[PDB]
Amino acid sequence: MTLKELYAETRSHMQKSLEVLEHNLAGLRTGRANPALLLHLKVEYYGAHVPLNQIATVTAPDPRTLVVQSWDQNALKAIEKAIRDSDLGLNPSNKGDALYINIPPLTEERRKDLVRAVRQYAEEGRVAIRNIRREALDKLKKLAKELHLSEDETKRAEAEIQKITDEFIAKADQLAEKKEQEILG
Repeated sequence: MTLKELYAETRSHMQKSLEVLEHNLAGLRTGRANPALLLHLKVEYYGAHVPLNQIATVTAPDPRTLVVQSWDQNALKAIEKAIRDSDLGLNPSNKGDALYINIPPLTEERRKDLVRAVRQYAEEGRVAIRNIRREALDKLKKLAKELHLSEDETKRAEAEIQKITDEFIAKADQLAEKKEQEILG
C-alpha cells in the first residue's frame, strides 16, 4: 500500500471499467457490419451451448454483408436457428460452407435506442472512472497523513491520479464516440 501501488491499483480499476464499457458497447447492433455481433451467440450443439466462434467463423467482406463459415455442416444449420432468436432481425441464407447474412439499414427507431444506449453507457463509464479517482484520492489523503509526505510530494501524487483519470476519460470518450459513428452509419 504505497503511492506506487496506489497508482497501479487506480490504473487497474479504471482499466476494468473501460472493459465493462467496451463490453456494453460491443453488445450493440451498430451499422451491424460487425462480425463480433455473432460471436457471443450460444449455439445448441450436442446438447451443449457452445459459443459460435468455437464452432464457426464470421468475417465482414463488405460493410453490408456478414458471412458465417461452419466447419461442420450440421452446426451451420443450428447456427442459423440461433442467429435469429433475437432483436438482431437478420435473415441468413444457406449457401456452401457459410451462411450469407445481409445487414439491412437500421430503423430510426432502434437507431435512437442505439445512440442513446451508447451515450448512456459512456456516462456510466465516466461516473465509474471519476468514482475511482474519488476513492484513490481518499486513500491518498490517509496515506499522506500516515506517511507525513511533504506538500509537494502529496500534490504530486494528486497530479498523478488526476493524470490517470483523464487518460481513461479520454479513452472512454473515444470508444463511445466511435461506436456512435458506426451506429450513425
